[PDB]
Amino acid sequence: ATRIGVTIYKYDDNFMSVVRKAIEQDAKAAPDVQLLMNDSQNDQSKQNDQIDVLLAKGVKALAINLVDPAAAGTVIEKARGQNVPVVFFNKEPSRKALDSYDKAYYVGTDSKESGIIQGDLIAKHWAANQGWDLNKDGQIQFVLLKGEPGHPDAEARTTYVIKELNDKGIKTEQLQLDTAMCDTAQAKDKMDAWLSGPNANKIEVVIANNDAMAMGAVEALKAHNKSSIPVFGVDALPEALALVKSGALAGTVLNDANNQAKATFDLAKNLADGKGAADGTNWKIDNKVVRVPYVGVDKDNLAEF
Ligand SMILES: *CCC(=O)c1ccc2cc(N(C)C)ccc2c1
Ligand SMILES: OC[C@H]1O[C@@H](O)[C@H](O)[C@@H](O)[C@@H]1O
Ligand SMILES: OC[C@H]1O[C@@H](O)[C@H](O)[C@@H](O)[C@@H]1O
Ligand SMILES: OC[C@H]1O[C@@H](O)[C@H](O)[C@@H](O)[C@@H]1O
Ligand SMILES: OC[C@H]1O[C@@H](O)[C@H](O)[C@@H](O)[C@@H]1O
Ligand SMILES: OC[C@H]1O[C@H](O)[C@H](O)[C@@H](O)[C@@H]1O
Ligand SMILES: [Ca+2]
Repeated sequence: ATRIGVTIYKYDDNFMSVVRKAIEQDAKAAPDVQLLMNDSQNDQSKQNDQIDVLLAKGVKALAINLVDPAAAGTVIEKARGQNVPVVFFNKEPSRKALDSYDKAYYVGTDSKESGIIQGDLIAKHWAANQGWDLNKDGQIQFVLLKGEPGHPDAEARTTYVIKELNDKGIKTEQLQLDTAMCDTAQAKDKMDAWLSGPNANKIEVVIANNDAMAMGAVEALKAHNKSSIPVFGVDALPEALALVKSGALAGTVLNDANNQAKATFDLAKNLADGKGAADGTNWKIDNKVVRVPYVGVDKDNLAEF
């Protein structure tokens, strides 16, 4: 049996909960694989100790979802000593870190694509719902719930949703912007604060870097009898799709957990086996990186998910 070690940065991150369950299903389907998977509890020091234990257990490959992307070098040094390949996933290491080890790879996404898709989606629905322009000024007055500062996905999604709207000729006015750390309850608290402050009556659209935060904003809006205010997210979590159906969420963007899990597993198993990382697959590895496309989701294409 081939042991593959996996660390998830935090098991109850909504998106990574989808990913980790999908990786488990891929490993279950492979009778010659034993998956050893750990919750790093959002602490890189815990993750580093977990990696020492996996290496002591003789894993033949590691799939590592970093707590801190800057720790890629620490992880590579541990793996290099045992000649163990590492497939990083979802939290992207630096190019220099990836280039420093011939058996380091990365599976994730092109972060800016999700911001562009989210902006193009907001533009489509704004055009179709001009009653959303509450002050009738032709500009979107928005609030934005940001992910973890410095996370590539949060930074790109925040920058490019606005750039895409503005590039399409839709002026935007930022009424509030703050992190809610990718968390539903923190986002509900932040949105409730904004609905209790002087810009409450001016908010026309809520933009969130992920669905967990969008769902918190949806809850705060319901509590203030403002469910007419549209909310946009990213991930297309199974639970978020239900709100797209009900109209509680105006739109989101599929972050393709099943294919990111599959590519992570396929590459780790090939490397454990001493094969080329993409051998026998159709994964496109570009300079040791696989990026899985995002897809915009709303009521019009909801049935396809
Ligand atoms: C977007 C998810 C993410 O990267 C992230 C990172 C760090 C944290 C930290 C906390 N606390 C210290 C409470 C909460 C959520 C996080 C999400
Ligand atoms: O669901 C898993 C999570 O449970 C929480 O109760 C712990 O505080 C986290 O460290 C852990 O990652
Ligand atoms: O903090 C991220 C996630 O943590 C989980 O424990 C909670 O159930 C989610 O509601 C939350 O979004
Ligand atoms: O100020 C009180 C408010 O705090 C927020 O954190 C909660 O999400 C709301 O439910 C609550 O009404
Ligand atoms: O229905 C959703 C679709 O709407 C289209 O207009 C957008 O261009 C797509 O990105 C999106 O997937
Ligand atoms: O690294 C974890 C993060 O990955 C992606 O950015 C997901 O969109 C987000 O939901 C998740 O919190
Ligand atoms: Ca307006």
